[PDB]
Amino acid sequence: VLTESNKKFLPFQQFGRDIADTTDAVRDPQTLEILDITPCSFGGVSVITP
Amino acid sequence: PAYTNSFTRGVYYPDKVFRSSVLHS
Ligand SMILES: *[C@@H]1O[C@H](CO)[C@@H](O)[C@H](O)[C@H]1NC(C)=O
Ligand SMILES: *[C@@H]1O[C@H](CO)[C@@H](O)[C@H](O)[C@H]1NC(C)=O
Repeated sequence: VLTESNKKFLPFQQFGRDIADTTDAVRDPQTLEILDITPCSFGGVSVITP
Repeated sequence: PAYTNSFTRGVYYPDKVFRSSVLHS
């Protein structure tokens, strides 16, 4: 999921690998804006019965 | 001649990657 971000990259930097060498922020090559990246959704399903 | 000590000079950015508040080797 691409969302807005508040972090400020250096002028020559492109993307971020802060934790575990995983990309989470990518500079837009056109508008020169930084967009956050996050996987959309995943999880389990539980059923409650009496 | 006349060799000179270079204490902590000659370090650059190895990659075009943003990292904040993390120690990287
Ligand atoms: C790329 O082109 C668009 C449309 O002309 C313009 O709005 C944008 O500023 C340009 N970006 C760069 C980095 O030149
Ligand atoms: C530079 O090299 C000489 C010998 O080639 C050595 O004696 C000297 O200690 C060196 N410089 C430094 C700052 O260690």
